[PDB]
Amino acid sequence: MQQDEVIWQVVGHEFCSYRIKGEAQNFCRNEYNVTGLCNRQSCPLANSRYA
Amino acid sequence: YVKTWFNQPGRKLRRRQARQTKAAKIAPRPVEAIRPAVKPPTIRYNMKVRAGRGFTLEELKAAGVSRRVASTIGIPVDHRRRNRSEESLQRNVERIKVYLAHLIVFPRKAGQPKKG
Amino acid sequence: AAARPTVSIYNKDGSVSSETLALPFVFKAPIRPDLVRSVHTAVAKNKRQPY
Amino acid sequence: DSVFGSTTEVAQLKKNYFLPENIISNADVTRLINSDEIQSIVKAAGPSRVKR
Amino acid sequence: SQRSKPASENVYLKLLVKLYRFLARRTDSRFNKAILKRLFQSKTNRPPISISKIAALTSRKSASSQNKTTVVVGTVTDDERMLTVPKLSIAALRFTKSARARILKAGGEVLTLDQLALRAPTGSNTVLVRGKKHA
Amino acid sequence: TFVSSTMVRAAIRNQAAQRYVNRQESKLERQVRAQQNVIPEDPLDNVFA
Amino acid sequence: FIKKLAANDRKTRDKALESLQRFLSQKKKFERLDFLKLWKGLFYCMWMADKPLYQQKLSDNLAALVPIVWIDNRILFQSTFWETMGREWTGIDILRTDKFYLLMRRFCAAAFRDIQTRSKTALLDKVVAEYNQMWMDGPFNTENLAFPNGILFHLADIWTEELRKVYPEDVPKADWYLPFDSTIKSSHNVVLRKTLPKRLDRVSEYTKD
RNA sequence: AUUGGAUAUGCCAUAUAAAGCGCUUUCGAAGAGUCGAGUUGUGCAGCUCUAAAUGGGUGGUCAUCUAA
RNA sequence: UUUCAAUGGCCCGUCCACGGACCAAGGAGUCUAGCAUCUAUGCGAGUGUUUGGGUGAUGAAAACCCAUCCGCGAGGUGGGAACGCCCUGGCGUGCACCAUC
RNA sequence: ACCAUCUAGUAGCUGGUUCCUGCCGAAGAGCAGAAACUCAGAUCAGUUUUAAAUGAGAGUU
RNA sequence: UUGAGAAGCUCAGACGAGUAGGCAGGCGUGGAGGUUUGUGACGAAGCCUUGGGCGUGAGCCUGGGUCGAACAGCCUCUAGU
Repeated sequence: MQQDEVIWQVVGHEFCSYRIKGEAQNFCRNEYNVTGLCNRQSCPLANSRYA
Repeated sequence: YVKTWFNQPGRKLRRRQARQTKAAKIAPRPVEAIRPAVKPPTIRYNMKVRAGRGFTLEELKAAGVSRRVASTIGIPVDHRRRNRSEESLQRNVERIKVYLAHLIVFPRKAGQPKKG
Repeated sequence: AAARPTVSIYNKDGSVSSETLALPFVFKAPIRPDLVRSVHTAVAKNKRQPY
Repeated sequence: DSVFGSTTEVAQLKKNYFLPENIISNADVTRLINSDEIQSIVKAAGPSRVKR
Repeated sequence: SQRSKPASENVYLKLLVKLYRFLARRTDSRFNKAILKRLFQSKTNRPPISISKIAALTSRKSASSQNKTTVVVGTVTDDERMLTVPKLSIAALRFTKSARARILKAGGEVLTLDQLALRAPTGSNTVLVRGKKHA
Repeated sequence: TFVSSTMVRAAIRNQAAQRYVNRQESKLERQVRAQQNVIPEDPLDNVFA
Repeated sequence: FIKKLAANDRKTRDKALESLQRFLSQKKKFERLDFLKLWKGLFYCMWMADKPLYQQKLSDNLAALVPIVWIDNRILFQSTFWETMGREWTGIDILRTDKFYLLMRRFCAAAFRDIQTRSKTALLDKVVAEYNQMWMDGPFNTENLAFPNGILFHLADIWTEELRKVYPEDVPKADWYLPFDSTIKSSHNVVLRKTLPKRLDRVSEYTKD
């Protein structure tokens, strides 16, 4: 299943391999992230319609 | 003094191998002997049926297994227990009958002296 | 609650076959990271040797 | 399906076992919030981040 | 367990809290404010309720429309001491396996608090019952 | 004037007589309820299986 | 067909649609549960539809599949669609509701077009009354509370728009709005009753039977 | 290379024997300075006395065991 | 950074006294059983697999499974959350809880 | 007298007891918080007038 | 208007001593699981440094010198921290 909101809970607040913890901001090393930042809108895993 | 159970799974394995060793020795025949069905001795448990120790001498006489040949085919004999009611007798006489139904006893070599 | 009904099956050469398996109901079970983390924390302790 | 069973039918390889039931039905909450059922009765929203 | 959020770490209860935070503030309903408040409560503050209680509470005057969905922020347990279960419609956090089977097989239907929200987003025609806190 | 101290030791046994009768009974009553409270398996499920 | 309609390959799914025309055009009575099973396959044929250009051609194809069905079970075909869509609507996710909104819009117009087609052979009021009866024990049933209101708001929004499209010139006198009036008059869910009139675009010009 | 318990087979086999279970107009032995009692020290031990044969022990007249 | 200038600046801990020559390293609420509350989790008139048995070909002290037990458990009145219908308020329904017969 | 265990003998006592920031905060039954409820349609006050003014939302198990 | 890590973003106002005592959030160390297509003989760790930087702080990052074989961030686990 692709609950897309259960996914973000699991990745957004528990563990993502793509997350760099930062003093001011988290980042993604995910290649498909548009902004390179860890947040709900720019997560490619958690947004099933992504560009 | 504290008894620590770090060998709980090492005991479990050793007992399995002792069963495996016991079979390897007498593998065509069961790893355990047969037991009677007896009723526990109290007002709290007398409605249960549990395994007993061995079959009584009245039970073996009625089934047809003499007390000498009983042990040789893995039928324990409890001389202490008795049959105060016919239910226990017929419950365990049938148990011996069923066990003998499935028994395949392999013939032994018998001395046959040449002369008379 | 709606999900992909069937799953494809592949051969040795990595080619899709025509047979499909209806998705089992376990894949619709709730995904509980907090529960899994707690049960893992305990299950991960059960082969520890004393010191 | 025999190992884990269903939420209504039992597992065959576990005694009396049923898959856990969930607290919500559809886990997409943004689908619930932004549905025509709920967006048809809500009072009209004020601004997002508001001016000073 | 507090006033601002739940102390549970379950994501699906947080998802329910996320939905009812919206209703609580984008509706005038006092039902959606109560549900959000009761979602922040602890296990002992959400005592279970039973099938027999729910049938008993929604009886006697049951000559009315009785479309009223019964809502509990808690668990609906079973009461096997009663033999015939009426036709009920209950939205609860949890149903036990035998509570859910009885409500369905002999009667109506069982909901979740998100299924209720899509049916009654303002809590209209609802009986928001509670369990006894006698411990 | 009341009973013997042995029967005081026997009153607990009289409770005990019915102790595991009732748990064995309430057990199989739970299995009876389980068979009665069974959800039919929704013949729309086996469309794909 | 049922397993093939929900395949993981669009080519496999499509070939089952073309083969479904012969299956539906049969002149034999189809049981209700047979159409329930079929629509579960057809639901996942559209559930898996990928692009908006494709998922809107598919809705046209599924709606264009109604006149193929035999006349005696054509009402059963549509009533089963609205029942298979009511129970599965809540489980749809936010990114898939807009392809099924178009699917209901295409099936609402199919109902009006089928009434138009049958109005030539037999009197219109019987055809509308038979279709209205389908709506009564379907989406617009008051006895069940499980049916979603998101669909009913959709049908209210599109009811007059699809009616105008089916009869570009002028529509006759019939009980076009009977399912809505009987619902608001007796619905047990106040949210439906209070806001259905606000969304329905009922016109008094053509409603007097 | 050392041996297990089995198997097949050969040769020997003191059987004028030894058993199991049918029956009975026949018999049926059973452990003493011990048990027990009185009194001291830590059930046991010391010291004084010292038995019985459906008896003796231990439990609730009954049941159940059969010590030295 | 060093120094100068102007200004301020009475040795630290401990309970007058007591400890302090300096530096490094070591150095003190721990583990375990019982109980009580609170929170979370699973199930829920039930609940608890791990005494043991089954089983585990990649490590096999794990994980998985479970027979028989056993534990612990086992009507009205007013106010009132919430709801419906109305023309603020009125009417109906009235959970939890508290005084009432 | 000495030596080895018991022994980590006996503690009202002595000396000591190791990172940061924030918030609340005494005493010198009462004083401080936490849950639960009931709440401007409520009661209060280290106050004053008279024989109401003014400030504060008040409480409870 | 893009400003949903809804645990985010945004508006406003008041407030700020503090021993005992209570509450919360953080910094650090040894080891564990996962993770970083992680760092490393083109130099790991450690140490030195009037070199620079960040954080209210616990502390962290870094340049240079020295050195010569291993080490770390992040998510959980644990403690002879």
